[PDB]
Amino acid sequence: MKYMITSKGDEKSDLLRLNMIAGFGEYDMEYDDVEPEIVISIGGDGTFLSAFHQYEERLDEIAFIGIHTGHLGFYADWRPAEADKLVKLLAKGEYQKVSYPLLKTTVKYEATYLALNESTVKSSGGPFVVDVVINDIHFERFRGDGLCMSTPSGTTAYNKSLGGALMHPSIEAMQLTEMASINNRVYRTIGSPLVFPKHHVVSLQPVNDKDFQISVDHLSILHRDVQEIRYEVSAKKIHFARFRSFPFWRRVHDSFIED
Amino acid sequence: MKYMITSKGDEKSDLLRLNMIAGFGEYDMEYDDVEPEIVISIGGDGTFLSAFHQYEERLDEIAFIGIHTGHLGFYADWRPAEADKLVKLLAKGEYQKVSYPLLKTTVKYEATYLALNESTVKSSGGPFVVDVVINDIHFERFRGDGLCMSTPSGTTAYNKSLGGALMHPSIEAMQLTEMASINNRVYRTIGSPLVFPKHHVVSLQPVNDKDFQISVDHLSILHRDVQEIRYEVSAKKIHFARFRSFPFWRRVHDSFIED
Amino acid sequence: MKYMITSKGDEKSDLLRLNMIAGFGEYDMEYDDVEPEIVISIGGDGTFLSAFHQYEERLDEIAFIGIHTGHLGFYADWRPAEADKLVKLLAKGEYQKVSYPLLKTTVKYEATYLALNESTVKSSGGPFVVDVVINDIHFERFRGDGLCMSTPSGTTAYNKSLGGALMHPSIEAMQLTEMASINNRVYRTIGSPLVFPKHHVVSLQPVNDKDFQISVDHLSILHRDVQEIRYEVSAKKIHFARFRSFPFWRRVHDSFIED
Amino acid sequence: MKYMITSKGDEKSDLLRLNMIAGFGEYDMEYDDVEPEIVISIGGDGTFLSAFHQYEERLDEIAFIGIHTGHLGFYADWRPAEADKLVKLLAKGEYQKVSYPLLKTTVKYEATYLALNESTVKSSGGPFVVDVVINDIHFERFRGDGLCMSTPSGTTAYNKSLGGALMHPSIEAMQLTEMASINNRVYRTIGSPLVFPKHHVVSLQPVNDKDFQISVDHLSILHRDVQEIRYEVSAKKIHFARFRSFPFWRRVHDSFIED
Ligand SMILES: CN(CC#Cc1nc2c(N)ncnc2n1[C@@H]1O[C@H](CO)[C@@H](O)[C@H]1O)C[C@H]1O[C@@H](n2cnc3c(N)ncnc32)[C@H](O)[C@@H]1O
Ligand SMILES: CN(CC#Cc1nc2c(N)ncnc2n1[C@@H]1O[C@H](CO)[C@@H](O)[C@H]1O)C[C@H]1O[C@@H](n2cnc3c(N)ncnc32)[C@H](O)[C@@H]1O
Ligand SMILES: CN(CC#Cc1nc2c(N)ncnc2n1[C@@H]1O[C@H](CO)[C@@H](O)[C@H]1O)C[C@H]1O[C@@H](n2cnc3c(N)ncnc32)[C@H](O)[C@@H]1O
Ligand SMILES: CN(CC#Cc1nc2c(N)ncnc2n1[C@@H]1O[C@H](CO)[C@@H](O)[C@H]1O)C[C@H]1O[C@@H](n2cnc3c(N)ncnc32)[C@H](O)[C@@H]1O
Repeated sequence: MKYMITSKGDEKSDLLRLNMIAGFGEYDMEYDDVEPEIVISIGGDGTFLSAFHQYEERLDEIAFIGIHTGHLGFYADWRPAEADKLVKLLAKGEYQKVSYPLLKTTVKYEATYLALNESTVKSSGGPFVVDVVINDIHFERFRGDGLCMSTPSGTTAYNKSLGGALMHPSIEAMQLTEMASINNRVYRTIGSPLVFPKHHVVSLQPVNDKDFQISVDHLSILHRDVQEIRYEVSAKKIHFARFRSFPFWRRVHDSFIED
Repeated sequence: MKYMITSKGDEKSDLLRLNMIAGFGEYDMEYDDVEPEIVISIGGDGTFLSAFHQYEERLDEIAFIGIHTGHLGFYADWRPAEADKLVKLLAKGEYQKVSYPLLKTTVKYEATYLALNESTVKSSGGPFVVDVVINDIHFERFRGDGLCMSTPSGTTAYNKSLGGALMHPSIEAMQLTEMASINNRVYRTIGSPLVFPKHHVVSLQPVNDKDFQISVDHLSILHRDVQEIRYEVSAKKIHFARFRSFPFWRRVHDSFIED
Repeated sequence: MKYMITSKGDEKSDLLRLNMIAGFGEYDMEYDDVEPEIVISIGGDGTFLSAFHQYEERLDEIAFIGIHTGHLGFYADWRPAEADKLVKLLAKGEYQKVSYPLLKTTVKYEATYLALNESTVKSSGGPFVVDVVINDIHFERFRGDGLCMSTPSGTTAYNKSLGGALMHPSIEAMQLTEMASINNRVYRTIGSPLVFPKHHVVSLQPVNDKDFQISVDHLSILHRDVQEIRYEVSAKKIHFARFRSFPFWRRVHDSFIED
Repeated sequence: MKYMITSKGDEKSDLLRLNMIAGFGEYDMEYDDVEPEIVISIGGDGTFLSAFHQYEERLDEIAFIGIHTGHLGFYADWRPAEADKLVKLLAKGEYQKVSYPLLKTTVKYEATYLALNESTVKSSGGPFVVDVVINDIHFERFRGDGLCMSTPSGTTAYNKSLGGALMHPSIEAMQLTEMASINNRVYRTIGSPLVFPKHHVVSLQPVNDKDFQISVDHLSILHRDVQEIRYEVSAKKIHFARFRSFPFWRRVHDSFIED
């Protein structure tokens, strides 16, 4: 079927990509990087994140597969030595598809973004102060370095370093964590991470400065004259092609405990 | 309809209970503490926790209501001055019912328990060492003070003090948090809180000592010759009688930010 | 004696400053903002921080006094209504002097800085990776948002929001805290805050990118072609003019617990 | 000189102890476990902790040496294969002595205790509530699982698992850390670890229940009718016999980062 392969760009990944293309030539597989039905990422989690955003407008028609030649490879569930077995199983097809929830970010002044890991907000230089509104209800005034809204699969990423909880991706939710919040007699935040279900809307509203540095996964953009930053669980989902059992908690164990 | 009222036992609660019973006498409401359809708790969260466990074998036939004369009152959404308005609205009925997930705890040597807040495990004196098995997969060996498995509505309770995240109760899940885990070159745990969906089973298995102090909400029991402690989201749910809008996040805001 | 008064610049502080100058005119007090022996700061902790850096080259000849018209005022131990009593006590003199330790920061490419609160390091855009060398011994490779080295009196400031401990200022030391460190199977940091005594030298050395954003208290400067960032307890100390008992732990209690 | 050797009691330690005694027989070294000038501990940190408390009334006349046959061995700076080299260097003598600060705990109803790692307080069953008084000044009312007061060398032990900072042992100080404190609209603690210098006195005073479980390093004792628990840096110090350079931060690196 229609497929494409992205590469980290280094020697090991560029070479591995060519061998898989040569192997796919022995089957009824057409290379097409415009409308691929299967996107193969060869590299690290950053490479996989690039492949996702490269095709984030055809997520309902694409199944992703990660091969890690990098260092950690959380979204990758294939080693380079297993590449030929992956080519054959992919050709036969009839695999299983697994879907992870995604995060929608809306910035009004309006631009929308889609995240696989998380979306964070910081100030453009001065102090960061925003009012946190949950479902039109004012919840807190946050003063600190910033805030991080994570997907379930993103909870093992930036969310984890901020003290957030690790969520199983079958839970359609988003998690808000704090970055170095000020808490004294005058300033007060919840402190704890917050896990929101589907259809809950978290809105960040400026207090004084209206310029923020907003990141969505890898890319980070300076936004000016911001009136509102809106977070919610996206209706879109990323789809993985799973050819064997690799449970999320074993993936967590192998990445943080021992492998 | 059939109802009963439990009281913290102090003067303000005992007196308030009598006035509500007298007010219910003016309607078609029968007092029955054997098969009540509505259980009213007058006191704090501990009193409400006692009322829940007093009727934990008729949860599918009971709607709970909390009136706080105590200090914090997280499960209570009524002030004592609103008691007469609650009597009338309760008599007319046709309110809305809201369900929160519960935690099932199984201790094999077999006894099962039901928690509204959380269930924790500690050692009976010596060091606490357990293997954490998730869905038959060994995830980690925990060494520390203990572990805490919380319900969604329990995340604002002991779970919060342990650094856990606050979850909305519409999310059918349980959250495992650590108590002072040892982490060095030799010993290693995930550190982060873990949020598990329905049908996931977390099993604690002893390494040396087999005696543990197991708590379920308020009650704490010493268990001997323990072979396994099993956690999972219960199939049973607690039902609340809601007569107005009191969102969970506003309940959180009023309890931790300001009220 | 020779004195000067700095002001937050708002109406309440500008007016209060003029009244104190008028009151000092009734004594043998000469206003001199070139070589003052007593520097009075009227405003918040940011105003006091500005006054300190304005005279950081005459710290051995200056005693500082803080009057808070702002919001929190941690370095201030005088309310505006007590200003006239402060003028009289200051004129009579013979007060007690109290010294807090300071932090020295050296940036080699060489520039040195002096901090009253803390000095932090972040990346200039890309990922932040530095080797942490303690007394010429390689301790760890840090990957994350950045690092924060705090003075004792600065431990209640940025250091506190990063999970650091609060130290009494009689302890000549500095405290290093982490900002969102990456910790997995591959990357590993100590996690815990580190408290270093006098004459211990903490050195940050770049791994790839050599451009860092270095902050010293309020000011934040972009440094290019950095070869080393060096932290150590300074030999210089800030001196306060104390006219009554205001213990550090009561100052902490009033700022975070209740006042 | 006069010496004694304590052993973990297992086969490897019991055998290693006999070989060192046989080696010491070739020098002018007299075995004496009543008034030893040098105490050698063969085992883990628990064995070393037992040796310290076994001779805590002759600390000014004893230098300690740790040999680790156990798992981690933080207070040990000798491997079993280096035992013969240790015997020779010990016989020649003229080594360097290094002193670490200790913690004094006073329990009034009066009994005093000496700690090398830490002293902790928990409740005897019910909820733990104590008023924290610092230098006769009421600082906070603590509600939670308990409190932990650590020595400098103990900061890498229980103190570390509670989020406390790691302090260099040249700093004569003690560090108080919290165990799962309750913090809401009504209950409030500092949250942060507190580092106290010499001559500062931290006093815990009961609010309702007067029975506490008090631990000093390994031993844990139930105390009844407690009126006050008093913490302060002890005037006594533990002395180590150091035969080479093993800096504290390298000891920390080897125990937590990699070795
Ligand atoms: C460019 N990065 C690609 C990625 C990823 C990644 N995704 C996961 C994941 N889902 N689960 C587990 N590990 C993951 N990694 C792994 O992140 C580690 C370093 O990035 C590598 O080990 C990846 O293998 C962007 C990511 O940088 C993260 N980040 C940004 N600052 C961070 C910070 N201070 N602390 C923690 N994360 C941070 C942030 O999540 C951002 O999206
Ligand atoms: C007897 N207690 C009744 C309750 C409750 C309660 N439930 C909630 C909730 N769901 N959300 C928000 N607050 C809650 N409280 C509020 O807990 C506070 C003190 O107990 C009061 O302010 C209650 O009002 C049992 C509970 O003690 C808790 N606990 C046990 N040690 C705890 C600890 N070290 N730290 C934190 N919690 C602890 C534990 O949860 C146990 O179930
Ligand atoms: C411009 N600021 C002036 C100051 C100060 C100050 N010093 C103390 C202190 N010693 N003890 C107790 N409170 C203090 N404040 C109080 O800080 C609060 C907000 O700044 C106000 O309530 C001050 O009253 C610079 C300071 O911003 C701090 N900062 C920068 N980001 C921070 C962050 N994310 N989290 C926490 N602190 C941060 C950082 O320390 C920096 O030096
Ligand atoms: C019986 N123990 C002997 C000791 C020690 C020890 N001392 C240090 C040290 N100074 N620095 C670094 N590691 C150390 N260990 C190492 O502690 C680890 C396990 O005990 C082993 O790896 C030791 O090698 C008593 C100690 O148990 C500790 N403890 C009690 N519960 C604890 C907890 N939940 N979390 C953390 N510590 C705890 C507590 O400190 C108590 O004194």
